[PDB]
Amino acid sequence: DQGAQIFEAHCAGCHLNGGNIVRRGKNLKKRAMAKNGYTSVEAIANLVTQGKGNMSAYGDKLSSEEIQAVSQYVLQQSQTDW
Ligand code: HEC
Ligand SMILES: [Cl-]
Ligand SMILES: [Cl-]
Ligand SMILES: [Cl-]
Ligand SMILES: [Cl-]
Ligand code: NA
Ligand code: NA
Ligand code: NA
Ligand code: NA
Repeated sequence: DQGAQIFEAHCAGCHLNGGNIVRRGKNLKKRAMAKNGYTSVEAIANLVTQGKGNMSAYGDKLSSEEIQAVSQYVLQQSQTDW
C-alpha cells in the first residue's frame, strides 16, 4: 500500500499508530479527526499540503499523488480506529 508506505516514511515520526506525540489533542483517531472535520480525503490532503502550526507543509515535499494516497490511508485508518 503506497499510502501506508508514505505514512511510514513521512508521518509516523509524530503519528505512529494514529497518535500525535507533539499535540496530544490533535491525533489521527476517530474522535479528534471527527471533531476537527478531517473526515474526507480533501480535508486531510489540504492540511498535509499546507501544514499547520508545528506540522510542516508537505506540498513541496510529496507529490500531489502521494498526498492523495497518504490522505486516503489516514482517512480509512481514522474511520476504523487504527
Ligand atoms: C511531527 C513533526 C508531525 C509530522 C511528521 C506530521 N504531523 Fe500531522 N500533525 C502534527 C501536529 C503538531 C498537528 C497539529 C496541528 C495543529 O496545530 O492543529 C498535526 C495534525 C495532523 C492532522 C489533524 C489531526 C486532528 O486534527 O485531530 C492530520 C490529519 C495530520 N496531522 C496528518 C499528517 C500526515 C498525513 C503526515 C505525513 C505526511 C503528518 N501529519 C506528519 C505533527 C506532525
Ligand atoms: Cl498502492
Ligand atoms: Cl514514501
Ligand atoms: Cl503543537
Ligand atoms: Cl513548513
Ligand atoms: Na515502509
Ligand atoms: Na505535547
Ligand atoms: Na521540493
Ligand atoms: Na520549506
